[PDB]
Amino acid sequence: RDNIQGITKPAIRRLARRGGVKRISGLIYEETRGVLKVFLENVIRDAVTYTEHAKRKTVTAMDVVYALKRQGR
Amino acid sequence: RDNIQGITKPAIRRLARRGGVKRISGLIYEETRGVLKVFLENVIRDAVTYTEHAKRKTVTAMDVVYALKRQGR
Amino acid sequence: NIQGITKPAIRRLARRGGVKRISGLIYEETRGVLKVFLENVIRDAVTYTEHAKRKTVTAMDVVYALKRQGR
Amino acid sequence: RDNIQGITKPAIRRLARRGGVKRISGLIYEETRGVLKVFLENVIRDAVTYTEHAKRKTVTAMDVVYALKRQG
Amino acid sequence: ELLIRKLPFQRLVREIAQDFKTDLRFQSSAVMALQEACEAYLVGLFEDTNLCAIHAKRVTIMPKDIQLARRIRGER
Amino acid sequence: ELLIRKLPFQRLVREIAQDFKTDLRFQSSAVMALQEACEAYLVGLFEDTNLCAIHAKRVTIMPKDIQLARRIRGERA
Amino acid sequence: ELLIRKLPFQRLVREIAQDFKTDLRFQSSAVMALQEACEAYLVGLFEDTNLCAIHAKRVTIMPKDIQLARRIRGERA
Amino acid sequence: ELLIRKLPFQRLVREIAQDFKTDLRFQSSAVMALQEACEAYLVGLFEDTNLCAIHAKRVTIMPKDIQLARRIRGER
DNA sequence: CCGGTGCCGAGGCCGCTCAATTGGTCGTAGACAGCTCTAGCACCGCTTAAACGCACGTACGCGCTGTCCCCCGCGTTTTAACCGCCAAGGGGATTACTCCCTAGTCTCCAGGCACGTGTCA
DNA sequence: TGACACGTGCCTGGAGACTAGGGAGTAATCCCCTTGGCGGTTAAAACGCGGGGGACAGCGCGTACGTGCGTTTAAGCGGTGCTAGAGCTGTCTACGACCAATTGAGCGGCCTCGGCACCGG
Repeated sequence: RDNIQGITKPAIRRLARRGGVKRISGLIYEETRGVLKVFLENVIRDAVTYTEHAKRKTVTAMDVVYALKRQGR
Repeated sequence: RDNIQGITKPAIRRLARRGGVKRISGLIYEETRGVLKVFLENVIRDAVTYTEHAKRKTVTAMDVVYALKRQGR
Repeated sequence: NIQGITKPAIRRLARRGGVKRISGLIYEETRGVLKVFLENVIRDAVTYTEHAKRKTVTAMDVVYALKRQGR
Repeated sequence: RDNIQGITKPAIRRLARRGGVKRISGLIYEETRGVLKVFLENVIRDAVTYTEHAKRKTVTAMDVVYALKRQG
Repeated sequence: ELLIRKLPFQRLVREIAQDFKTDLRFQSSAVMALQEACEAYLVGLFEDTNLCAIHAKRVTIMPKDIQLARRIRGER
Repeated sequence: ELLIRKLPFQRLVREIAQDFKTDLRFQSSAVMALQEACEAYLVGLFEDTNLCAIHAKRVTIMPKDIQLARRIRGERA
Repeated sequence: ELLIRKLPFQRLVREIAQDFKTDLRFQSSAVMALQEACEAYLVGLFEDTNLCAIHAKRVTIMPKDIQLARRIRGERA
Repeated sequence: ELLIRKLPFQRLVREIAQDFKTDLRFQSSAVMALQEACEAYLVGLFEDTNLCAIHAKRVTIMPKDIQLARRIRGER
């Protein structure tokens, strides 16, 4: 399967449970996957920029922290 | 005066001439100054972020180039 | 072809865009603009299809083409 | 001496019209006033904080702009 | 333009400022900027509560709609 | 909804595709996504050209308004 | 702990990065931070969309609820 | 070819950077790149607002033309 | 080494909105003038680009070390996908209702201004 | 010491509140079919030991490399007073170019079937 499918239905269900959601429409899972992909893309795009600025080939935790800070997170 | 006034009226006029503008309303200059501040702020915000990521105290040209690229210019 | 995007459809698109009054010549002009847009996106889309050696344009190919034509 | 009541019902209606609202419940206006007061307090609080840091006795436009930035 | 009357806003901001510090005057330009800012904030919040009302199978905005909009935005 | 009719847009897309490459078929979902994207682009361009027309003290948008909107946006115009 | 499984999210992040820069290699701490942040963001989004669902007197959340929550919170929707 | 004066723009950059992080020192090349890019961006914005002014059968650019050019380009 | 999914083309129906032609009208480009504002000439200040020393914070490159990323096996492992039954509810329709939209009138006031007065770096 | 903000007074149109009218969007309910939630199951991807390999992050240090400063000056550049003219803007006009509406109908969309293209378990 495509890697977006690795965010499984029960994982999205668990996330919704933590968010206080009691009942979940079947279309939620696909919608959530799309939203998640967009979020991830944005964060990682910034993260990789930070990685490139340091002339490193390994994305570090600090790259991620700066990406998250500079986004609404 | 405040530093925003250092982008003088003849400087803004010269920029407009280079931009092909033949006649300029008197209210343009203050408006242009406001616009510049927003642009600069955004770029500088990213620039300073880059500076902080490198654990440096000197903003480098590279910080600015990355900030400018990621702000679309 | 390009004439299948009819005048009332273009009018509806303009209404959705908040346009209250529409010149008669816009429609022909808009059609030209539309064709250019489509060509560009499809060109990229086809490039992705050909580059991946799949020969089948996928939904993801189109999404990537659109992104790279709006980034 | 409530000054919040000077923001009259037709003014709030006009604000809602500009916001694209077609129909407005009667209790919104009182609710809106409360909301407005909170916003103002917060902004003014920051503005005054900046003013106090600058030790000035006249709140300037820049003080307000900085307050708004640090609030929005 | 501005949709809120200027003098009631002056008296309101004066009463609000009276609480924190006494008689720290405002330039008229600062008052105008603050009024424009409150105008923008109120029109944005009313747009958001209109979106809420359109989402709740309604056309009339209600206090619960604006409360939900403020809670979703993160204000309170 | 989709304001552009499905079958004429399908025909036009297949025409331009056959211009680019032959025997390169499209899925229904891919065509639907492309049509949604093109409709969004058209309504955005019409919003921009309506802004252009309003700026020119007018209420009726014209082809030159779309030309100006596309020149300012950055497209090949 | 982390609700999302570790390896699927790791593979997804590696795929997105191989799209962006291809040669990139992730630290374990970076992937864990990405996962924690994405989980917190999704939990907040689901809480806000649950508020939107209860607003319409529906216990079930809907994709329109998520669209509204993203439109109000400032994200592109 | 830098139309903006170097020292006033440097002072402005330093002031704007004081807010983000205090006691930050700029390289000369960094300030040169900032100035070049800001001048190019202002030149592009002025080209667009001149196009807007010509659109309205005028030759004098006005702030409304600048707001229109910024709104069309996606900045407002 | 053949197979299920999907695309293309065709027969054929309803169906519904597409083009044209008419009428109505309107609103916009051209002409015209009052106004205003501004590009430029000319003076006098000013403050900035560069050049000396001059000291100096530190950016960067190079090297060393560890150190955790990638690799696979791999055993267990446990829970995801799928299927089927149970039942909670989304919502479309229905009926009541009540309170918010116009709006003319009586009444309060925004500010324009005109003036006098106090205030602060 | 000189420019900016605060308290009084009139008044006139400009706007705010009241109640008369009402009706239409909003509130409570029912059930029909939909569609999530949950019980069983098994295996297929998850997830930690464990050898193991090492590309590369992190840190330490030298060095010169570029920042900031004291001081000048001068001279190109900026703030400004005044002017002649060129365009902004408000206005009249008229007529080509816009919007609505109905009518034959021509293509969309659903319904269904024959035909193969094709990467794949």
